[PDB]
Amino acid sequence: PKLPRGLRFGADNEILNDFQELWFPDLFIESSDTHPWYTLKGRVLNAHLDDRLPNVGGRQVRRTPHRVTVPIASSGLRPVTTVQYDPAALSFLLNARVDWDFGNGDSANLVINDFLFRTFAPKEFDFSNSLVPRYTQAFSAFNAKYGTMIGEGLETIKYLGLLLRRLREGYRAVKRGDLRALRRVIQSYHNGKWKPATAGNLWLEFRYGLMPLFYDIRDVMLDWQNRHDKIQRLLRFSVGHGEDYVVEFDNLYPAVAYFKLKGEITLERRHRHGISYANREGYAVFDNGSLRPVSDWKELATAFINPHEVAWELTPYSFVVDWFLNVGDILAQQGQLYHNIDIVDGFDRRDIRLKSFTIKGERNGRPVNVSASLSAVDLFYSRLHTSNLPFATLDLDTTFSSFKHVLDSIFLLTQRVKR
Amino acid sequence: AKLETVTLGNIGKDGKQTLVLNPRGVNPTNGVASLSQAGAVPALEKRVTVSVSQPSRNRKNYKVQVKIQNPTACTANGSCDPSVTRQAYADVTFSFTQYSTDEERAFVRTELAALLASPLLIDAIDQLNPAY
Amino acid sequence: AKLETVTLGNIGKDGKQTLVLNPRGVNPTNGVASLSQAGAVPALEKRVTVSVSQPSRNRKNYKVQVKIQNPTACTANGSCDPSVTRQAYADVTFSFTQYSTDEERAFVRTELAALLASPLLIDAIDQLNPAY
Amino acid sequence: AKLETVTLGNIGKDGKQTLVLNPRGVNPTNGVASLSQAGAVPALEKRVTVSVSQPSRNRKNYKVQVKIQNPTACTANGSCDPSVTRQAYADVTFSFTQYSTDEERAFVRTELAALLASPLLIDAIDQLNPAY
Repeated sequence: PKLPRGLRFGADNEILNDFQELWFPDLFIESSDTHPWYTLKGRVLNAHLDDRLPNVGGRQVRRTPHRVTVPIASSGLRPVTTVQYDPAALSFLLNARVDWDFGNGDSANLVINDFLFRTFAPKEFDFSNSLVPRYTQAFSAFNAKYGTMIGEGLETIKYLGLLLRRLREGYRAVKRGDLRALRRVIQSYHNGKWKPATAGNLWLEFRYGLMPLFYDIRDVMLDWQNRHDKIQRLLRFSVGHGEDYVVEFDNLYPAVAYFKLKGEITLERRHRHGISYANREGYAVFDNGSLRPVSDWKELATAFINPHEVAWELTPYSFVVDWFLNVGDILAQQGQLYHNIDIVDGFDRRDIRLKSFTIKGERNGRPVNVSASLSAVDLFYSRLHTSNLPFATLDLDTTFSSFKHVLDSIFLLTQRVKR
Repeated sequence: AKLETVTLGNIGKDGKQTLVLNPRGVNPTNGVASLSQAGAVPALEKRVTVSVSQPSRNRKNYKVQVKIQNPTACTANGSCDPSVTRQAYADVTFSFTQYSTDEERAFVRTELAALLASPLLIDAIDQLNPAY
Repeated sequence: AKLETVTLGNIGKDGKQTLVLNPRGVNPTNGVASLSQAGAVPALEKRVTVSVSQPSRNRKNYKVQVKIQNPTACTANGSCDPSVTRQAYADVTFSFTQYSTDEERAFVRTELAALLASPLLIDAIDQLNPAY
Repeated sequence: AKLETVTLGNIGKDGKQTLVLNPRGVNPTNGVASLSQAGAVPALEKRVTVSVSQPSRNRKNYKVQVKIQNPTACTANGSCDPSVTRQAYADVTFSFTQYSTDEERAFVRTELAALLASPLLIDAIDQLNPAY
């Protein structure tokens, strides 16, 4: 019982999703009843009769339980809910209120609600002939349409590393005592010269020299978090198209020894194929939170830029070293998402939704006004997980290769801030 | 459907002319397919280009572009190799609206062909004549 | 030859569709002939335009331009009169060199038609599909 | 033809070496296909790149570029993960003229291979020796 149906152990007691079961589930046979008993409110045969009788039917439907778990990739999208559904000739609950007036004494009104029946619906189809070609066409325009945002963020992240190479000189200046180099960097920041000349402490001069520098980095990390999530949504490429279609059905006998009912229902046969793009080796080691969360990143960034601190009498030198150490740790965590990223998971989900249809009333050939409304309960949901493409055309490695070494140089820089 | 060998009968003023076109692949940059006769020199070989399009922020309309390139070989230039002389350019485009229906398009396809078989265009095309 | 009534059989996906085109005259300014179906409202009526050209100091090449305009009537707009909804644009051009020969041109004319009947373009045109 | 698994026999000084290459897709930007051995780490995996070209206003000649990238894995770096050590670069290009014929090209293809099997290059390649 320690292992749920969607979780798998590991070598280090890591809880990962079982890919053997998550890809292809197990087909479960359904024996229960959904709505076997329906009620009648009305009159028939000029006599008050309210009875309950079962209609035709039968229960054979293969279903699988849904699974919502934590993602298998850091800063990734939720895993696909792979559910297999076998069509059994889906029934729609018939709610039809008909009022007929004919003859001189034959007058009755009854409403048949929740009447299920069986039709002829295509169980399988294929739209890859029109989807796969249109799928590779958006890749050419992706470099022009979204290429501007990609190149813009690459320039904003490189300037952040440059500021990090400059502020290390001011910190170490107090260590060995080279205060001459400190005054050269401070003068290159302010427009004029208003720096304090009164002889203070040795470490207090570092605060005044970095006053505009603290506000600069704060604005960099602020909007970077928003753009970081915007580019993750572009990796999930999903395109599709809907087409019109009509389904004919017959052999309906809901009014026994009174009349028959027919009609037409219009469906929309839709198809869409999604793809996943993430780390090939990323899904090998994960636990139920081991990493630094991002919900507090917006709050913890301003915790050091504000002039008000609670660490003054708490050994600030220890807090400063820990602060930079936590920055490089988070940067290394995000740095593991650009090394080699390739197509890892793929899925094809086909479905047919419901649109507005019309119903024609008739009584043994005579026209009659009938007003009804119906709704859909079950629909086609089969997400077939596979790894393959008819014509694969993608290259994102060199495009993001320039971002990998940037964070690498930063992570190696923080290692020189040890005790 | 799939790029394939495209055989064509009933070609030229005779109509006994036939032509085959092999799939040349698709340039992914412009997103344009290419077809060609199999000749000796590709520069000499007949070319056929088709393309689709999809509406963008720049245009809300579909474009279907078809271009045909049929050079004129000079067999004896006084040199050992033939050379391109004249280059025939045949260009066809299509515009449609996102709400364009099927039969409308289908209606366009046939009628254009019928015109090409109409006695009107032949003088216009072959003999380069206006409408009189 | 002379602008005339141009009957067209074998039209549309069915091929049972037929169309006639009356001569609309020629705009002398651009020097372009016009043809049309006879409908009720000219704005609704199908249009067919052909033109020739002659080389000038600007261009040494002949141009033959053919455009087709097939609007989409909205019968009931909620108003007493129909209205243009979608406008189908079919455009075809031709380029030739002063030394272009007859059969070359003739060769171009047929093959373009054959393509229009080719199973390739129909998916490209009707179903808006690229070459796969 | 289509990118496919490319098996290669008779490899290395032994000639008992074999290699397979899976299609890696095509970068549409540069318009270059990619092939690779299936290894563990893509950075470690062998790479094969081919490309075609078409003449532009910048160049009237066709370019066919083929590059091969075969890194050298350091299994034990003293660390838990292997690391790239040396990167072998094998680059091959081709130039042709719009009038280039088939057999000429075909003639080029084989002879280059024959040289690679020639006893001349092996000392040049394997033992890094000039022509003496």
